[PDB]
Amino acid sequence: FGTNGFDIPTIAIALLIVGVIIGLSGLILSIFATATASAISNPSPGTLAYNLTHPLINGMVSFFSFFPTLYVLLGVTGIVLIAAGIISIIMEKF
Amino acid sequence: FGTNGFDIPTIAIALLIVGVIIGLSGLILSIFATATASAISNPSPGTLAYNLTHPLINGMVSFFSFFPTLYVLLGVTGIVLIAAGIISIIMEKF
Amino acid sequence: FGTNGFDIPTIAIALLIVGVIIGLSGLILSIFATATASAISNPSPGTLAYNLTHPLINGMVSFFSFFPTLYVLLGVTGIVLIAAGIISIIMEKF
Amino acid sequence: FGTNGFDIPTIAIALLIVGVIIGLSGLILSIFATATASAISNPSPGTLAYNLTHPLINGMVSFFSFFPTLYVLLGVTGIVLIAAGIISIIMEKF
Amino acid sequence: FGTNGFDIPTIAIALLIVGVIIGLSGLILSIFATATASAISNPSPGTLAYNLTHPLINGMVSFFSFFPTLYVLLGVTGIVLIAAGIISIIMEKF
Amino acid sequence: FGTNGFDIPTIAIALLIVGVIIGLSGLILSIFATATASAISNPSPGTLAYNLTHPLINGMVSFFSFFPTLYVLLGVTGIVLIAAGIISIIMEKF
Amino acid sequence: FGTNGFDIPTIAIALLIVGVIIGLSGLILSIFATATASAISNPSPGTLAYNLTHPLINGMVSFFSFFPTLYVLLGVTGIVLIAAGIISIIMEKF
Repeated sequence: FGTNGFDIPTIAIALLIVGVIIGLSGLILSIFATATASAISNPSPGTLAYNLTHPLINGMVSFFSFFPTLYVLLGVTGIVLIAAGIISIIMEKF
Repeated sequence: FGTNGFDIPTIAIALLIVGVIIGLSGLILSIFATATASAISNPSPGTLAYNLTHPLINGMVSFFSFFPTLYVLLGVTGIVLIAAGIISIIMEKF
Repeated sequence: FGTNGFDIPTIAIALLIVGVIIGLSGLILSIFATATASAISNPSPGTLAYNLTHPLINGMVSFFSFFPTLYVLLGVTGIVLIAAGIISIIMEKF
Repeated sequence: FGTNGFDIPTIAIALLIVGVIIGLSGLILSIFATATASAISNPSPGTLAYNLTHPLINGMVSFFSFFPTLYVLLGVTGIVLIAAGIISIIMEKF
Repeated sequence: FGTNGFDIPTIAIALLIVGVIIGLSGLILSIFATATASAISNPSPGTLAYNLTHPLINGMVSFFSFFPTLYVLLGVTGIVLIAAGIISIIMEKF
Repeated sequence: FGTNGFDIPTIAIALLIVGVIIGLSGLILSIFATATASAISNPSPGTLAYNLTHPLINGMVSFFSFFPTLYVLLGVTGIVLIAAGIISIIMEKF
Repeated sequence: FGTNGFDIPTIAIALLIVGVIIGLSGLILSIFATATASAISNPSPGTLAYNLTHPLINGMVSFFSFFPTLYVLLGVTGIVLIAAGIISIIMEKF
């Protein structure tokens, strides 16, 4: 069901794949992050270990705040692909 | 039953395929998402794990809100295909 | 699901990998730094050992303060990659 | 009764096997865990043996709380397999 | 009685086989589950054995609740097979 | 019941094995640690034997506090394995 | 009366054998246990012999409470065997 490489079943299967992979990503990362939170302690506000450890957790927080927009762009990509498929169909189907 | 590659039985079979695949997609994703929801807990509003985990679930929500329009476009594609078939029939059938 | 090398599943898997690796980095470094903090003592403010040891801990502090911006840039890189993928799709998909 | 490797009798037999194995797993683990609970005592809240033993039982509890989601995913897998079988039948049966 | 591989007697025999296998599955699993229920006891709501054992029975319950939809899909498969047979007959019988 | 090496019965048997081994580990270590606690005495807070013995018990305590996170990671590993199996099934089952 | 190794007379004879052996087991064990009960006395609740002897009778009680489920599983096995025989008959008898 298509013209050259645009196959609606193929597209649906691909969407299947990305959705399940993303669900698993969220699952694994949340579970692992829970363990991370459990492991690290809070030594003191101003002792040596604080100086040694604080920037690391800051970098953690930063990267994880970067994740959402990555996901948003990844989602946006599919609309572009489906649109290109539609236009390619229209161009030479007539 | 057609002219070159437009076969009404073929079209019906293809519609069959996309419909069943989409039903299965919804089924699997809903079932898996239920497990995801069960797995992740709500630690606290402001502790370390919250900072570590909140953006992930935000990205989850965003992508899943992106799904519907993808499905709508996928559905729209078939009307275009059937239309092109009709026009191609008309062009050289007379 | 892509054109030449841009595969949304591949991208999601890669994000998976970087996230888990970074979580483990934070975990290991925090745990090891706790041991470092435990090991070194505070001899005195002005004796020989102080002269011998203070610059080392200063260098420690400096490098660990350098980490966060490294992480921020690493996070920024992915948006660039996804953007290039989008543009490459658009260029020849039409 | 099938096309290439999808055999409904084979599937039913496989389900048989997983179900009985899982029942036996629950049986054996529960019985053994009862013996474990009987064996270990509660020395005191703060003596040496408490320091020596508490983290072990904590790890026990953690792993056993990890079991349920493992089982849930294992169960989910079969729906995926049956779905793939259905789709494979449909693809070339017509 | 057929064209290439679609034989109504063969189909009836296959249905025979799946039905009897499924009946036996239900029989064996119910009988074994009765023994499982008899074996495991209820120690206490909050003691060590409870922590040690509860997630296992939870996983049991989950998987067994997953069974029904597996059976439903397995049943659905046969209608698809018979339909494909009918269509294949019609295609080249005329 | 699988595609290449992913076998649900095999997975269940493996889970069986890890669970029983971990239960036995907890059992043996707790029993042995009880004997350790019984054997060592508390000489005095400041005599020679105290200087000679205290760091050893400190190292004991440290390592045993390290155990729990080891167990947590070990548990996390299985979810990853089952996920990879699911994705591998999905990739070429369609 | 069978196909390859499934012989209803053979099965009946085997059932004969297991039943009589189990009856004799119960007989001998009950008779011997009566003698055991007669032999051992009850010295006192707290004297030396009590410390020396109580765990032994506890182990006796435990093992004998383990017997019933062993018997139940042994009984379950025969239904499985007869079922496999039925299915094997059906498979190639047609």
